[PDB]
Amino acid sequence: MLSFQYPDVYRDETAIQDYHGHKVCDPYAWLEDPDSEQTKAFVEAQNKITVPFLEQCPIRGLYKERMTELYDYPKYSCHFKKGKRYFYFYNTGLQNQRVLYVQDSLEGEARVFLDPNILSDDGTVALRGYAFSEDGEYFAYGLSASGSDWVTIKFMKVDGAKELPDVLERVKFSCMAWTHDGKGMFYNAYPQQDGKSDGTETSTNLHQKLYYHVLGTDQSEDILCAEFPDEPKWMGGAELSDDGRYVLLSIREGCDPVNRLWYCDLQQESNGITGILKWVKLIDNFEGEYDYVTNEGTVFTFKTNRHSPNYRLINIDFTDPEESKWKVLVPEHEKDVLEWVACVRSNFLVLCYLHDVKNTLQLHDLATGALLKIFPLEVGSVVGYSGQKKDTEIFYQFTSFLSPGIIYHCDLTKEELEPRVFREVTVKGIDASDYQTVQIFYPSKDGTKIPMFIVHKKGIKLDGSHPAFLYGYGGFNISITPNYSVSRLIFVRHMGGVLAVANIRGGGEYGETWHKGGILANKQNCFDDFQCAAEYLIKEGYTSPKRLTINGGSNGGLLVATCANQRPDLFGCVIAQVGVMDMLKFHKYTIGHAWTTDYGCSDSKQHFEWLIKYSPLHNVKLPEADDIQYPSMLLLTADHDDRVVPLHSLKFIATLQYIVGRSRKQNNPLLIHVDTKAGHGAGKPTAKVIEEVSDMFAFIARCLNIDWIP
Ligand SMILES: *C(=N)[C@@H]1CCCN1C(=O)[C@@H]1CCCN1C(=O)CCCc1ccccc1
Repeated sequence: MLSFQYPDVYRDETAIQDYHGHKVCDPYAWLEDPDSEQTKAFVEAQNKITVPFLEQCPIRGLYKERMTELYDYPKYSCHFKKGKRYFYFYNTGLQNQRVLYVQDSLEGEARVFLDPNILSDDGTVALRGYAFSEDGEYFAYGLSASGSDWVTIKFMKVDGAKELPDVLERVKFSCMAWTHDGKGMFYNAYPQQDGKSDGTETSTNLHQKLYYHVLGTDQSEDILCAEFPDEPKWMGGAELSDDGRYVLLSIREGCDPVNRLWYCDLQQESNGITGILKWVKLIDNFEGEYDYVTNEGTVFTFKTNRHSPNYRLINIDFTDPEESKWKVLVPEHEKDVLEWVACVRSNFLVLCYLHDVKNTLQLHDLATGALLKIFPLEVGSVVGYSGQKKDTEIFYQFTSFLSPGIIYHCDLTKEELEPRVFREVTVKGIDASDYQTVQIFYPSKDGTKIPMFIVHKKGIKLDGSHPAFLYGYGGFNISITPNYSVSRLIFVRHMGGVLAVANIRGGGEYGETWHKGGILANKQNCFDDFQCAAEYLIKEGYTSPKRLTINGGSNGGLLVATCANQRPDLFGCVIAQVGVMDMLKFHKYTIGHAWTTDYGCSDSKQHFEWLIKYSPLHNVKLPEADDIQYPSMLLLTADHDDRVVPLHSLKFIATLQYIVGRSRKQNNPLLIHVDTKAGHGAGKPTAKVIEEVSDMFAFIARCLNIDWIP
């Protein structure tokens, strides 16, 4: 099949680094520089063979057409109320960016409030974060260009939707928190740095600061409120307590679910916000997470993992703050993860649990923690919620594998709490009842039972004959829960595919013990789990190695690239999106230093020994057996991915093409596509989202020779 030749790519054989006595060659180190003519020529040469490979088979156009048609349905988010007005996001179906609407009442005529689509032709300027003032009369919103994590914060007066002059630059990984006096807003910014700050640079992000911006002034007048010059990795995010009296500062270092918690009683400020605040260091270590729910006077309710891997609710009274004095308000469940908690209608708590990777939602009494009400749900996920302390109603959104889902509304002023369907839209073309979702638990190599969701047409024979698409992540305490995907359902209905999602270790599905079972020394458990999932699918007759595709993104990109090196015989096709591929150097770039809490760092001899064993970049190797080759591989990245710098994929693909691509037994393609005006994925315009899934499933169809099923 292979009609093209791989590009010439220079190998710098002098690029040799010593890691604790282990010599490491890095002959594509030069691809780390995004601005060189050499790297630009590399990207161009690579896209030049990938694109015509992707678009040769009629199948791309059929998939694209079907994706365009089926994805074109109305998409609503959760209403939420702010001051006198209700807001929601809505996309008519195929707008690049969803639009923010406003109404003066739940029944009232809605109008456009913020439409990002007018800010660019190609929809590559996207909303990233926002915060209303406490009275709902002012509005701050972050804009990101071309997919970058970099943000510019702008402001509007809600009444009349008037643009204000205030502009905040150098915002990244930022809180947005207005003081209740409506005077201004906390946010984070990074000091100036040499070179570019647009998403194409690789420079490490250090010394994040906390500022306060007084509305109606220039950024240069902003007050510095917290900084950690002795700890360049610390990140301090601010929020105001529900009563406006306290600034709560959550300090993070890395990606672990832990934080310091300092507070500032604003009323104790000598003269308002004029400099570094009088922080009281309530929790001054990184031993646990303390996520503010609400407070009453000095009694502060937090969701925590302190002594509770599945999370619980505690009350810490600032006037009596020793741990031995804390009250357990809602104790830890023996198995179920308490995902998030909100306070609504003064004295209700809304708790969301994860029970075997499905959400439940319950109402509890603030005073006692006692359960008052269960909101019934089908099997799936809660993905949107609104209802704050002063609100007297909630909205929440249910989604699953087979339906776009339902937005519920509940008037909490009623004696009987009847949640009612607020929005529900059907996707005609996909009849949910032709398909089934099953959950099974398969043993991993050490015997640990791993959950897996399988979605497939009803009535199929388990004869190994179906193409399968297996998804995984396995990291960072992230739970992979049911979500609605038109793109994956087209693979099912129109490509005859079986979809599967493996809840491997590293995620949050079973609390912190599940997270710890897939990080640091034990990162190999993630790859073992995911390999064992593929083997389950094969052994039970859902698919066969030659028809199996694996997919994951970012940390999941690492997952699938590692599995390709480790078990090339198990997979027919591998699509790795925005993957971390150089595990020896990831910490050097942008925000990579934050991931060491899951991965370790190559500066440590112990950690190096874990990393070198699975680093995708450092484990590309011809399979020993003559009858075994590497799967077809597609790496997807983009030139403004400042989350996972695209050098990871560039170096990885250069290595694959040289070590494996040049062998005579390698007939499967090893390709990269680097998109432009795009980044990690957040805020990607519909047009690109459609191009992307069309590329992926066309790659799959062509490598596995799957006919379209009309
Ligand atoms: C992808 N999956 C990429 C590469 C590995 C980790 N990662 C992430 O995006 C990572 C997973 C959870 C969030 N995250 C970040 O890198 C967030 C960056 C900002 C941040 C915020 C709070 C604390 C530390 C860092």
